[PDB]
Formats: sequence, structure tokens, C-alpha cells
Amino acid sequence: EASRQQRFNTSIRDFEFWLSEAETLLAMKDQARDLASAGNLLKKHQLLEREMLAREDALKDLNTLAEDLLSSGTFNVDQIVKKKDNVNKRFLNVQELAAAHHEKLKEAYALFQFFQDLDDEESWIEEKLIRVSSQDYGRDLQGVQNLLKKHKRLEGELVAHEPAIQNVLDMAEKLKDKAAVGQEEIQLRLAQFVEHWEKLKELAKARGLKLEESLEYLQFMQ
Repeated sequence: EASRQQRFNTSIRDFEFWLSEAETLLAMKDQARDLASAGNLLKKHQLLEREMLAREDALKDLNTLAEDLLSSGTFNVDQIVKKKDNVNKRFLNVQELAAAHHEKLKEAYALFQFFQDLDDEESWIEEKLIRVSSQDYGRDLQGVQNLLKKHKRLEGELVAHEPAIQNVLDMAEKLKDKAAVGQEEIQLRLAQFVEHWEKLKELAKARGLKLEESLEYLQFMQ
């Protein structure tokens, strides 16, 4: 049952609160300090993106209501004008900045995920370098057959990692722009990561060939 003036005031208060929340989110652009915090901010940006067109539509009706109040001889003309124009200016500012801020946060989340993937894959290569660093090629036929069964399991666990390793080298190319990746400590880690990956591949290939040569030898020498 509210009057036009009461509905206008309630709508303005509702928009002011929504705008203040969106302005706070835009002011949190540089608070993405880890994956979880970037993720929290991305969820807020997804809600803002989803609500934008509905708020734009509601603002059109709020503007129509304000103009209806102004044309009907209301007492608080200046108060209505200031409330309406302030909400419209603040909405345009949110609308014009939101997508850029959202994109910067998607880049921050991607950078944090890249650093987690680099850490993980460095450890994975290091563990495989221990596994492959064997000079046991078998002393008898059953022995070399056991070693070849294990070496094929290593080659099976390995072949499927080329894309996980390439995802680190590609995401380093996609995020080659940002400073944190360009830092000399990260550029060294990426060169060493490639050095250890190729060394792991050089060792696995070489060991497999030695194991096949050993099986052939031990089959004649049994």
C-alpha cells in the first residue's frame, strides 16, 4: 500500500546498499593474496555480472517513478533529483568497471593455480627421477622380466604427464605478461623444470633400451 514517494525512498535505499556492496568489491581488486581469496572474489564478481542487467532494468523503473514524482508537484524536488542522479552515476561507474575487474581477478586466480601446478609438477618429476635412476638391468631372465614390467608401469605413469607438464609451460606463455612470472627466480625454476623433464625423458628412454638389450642377452645366456 506504499505511496509513490515511500516506494521511491525504499527503492533508493535498496539501490544505495547494493551499490555500496559492488563498490566495496571493486575496491578489493588487489586483495587476491591466494587461490581461495581470489576464488571468493570471483564468486562475488559472478553474482555482480548476473545481477547487472536486472539492476539496469529496475533502475529504468526507479527513474520513471522519480520523473512521475517530479511532474506531479512534489515538495522535495531537490532531494529526489539528488538521490536519483547519485544512484544513476554510481550505477554507471559499477557497470563500466565491473568486467575489467572481473577479468583481472580471473588472471590472479589463474596465476595462483599456475604456481600450485608448477610446485606439484616439480615434485612429481623429482620423485620419478629417483625411480628411474637404477642401473639394475637384471642378472637372470625372471629378474629382467620383473624390471621390464616395472619400467613399462613407469612409462605408463609417464606418457600421460606430457600435457600436465605442457600446461605449466603453456600457462607460463599465457601468463608471460605479468611481473610475478617474469621475476628471475621463476624464470630459473621454469628453465630447471624443463631441464629436469628432459633429463627424466632421456633417462627413461635410455633405461628402457638397456632393459630390452638385457632381456635379449639373458634369453640366449640362460
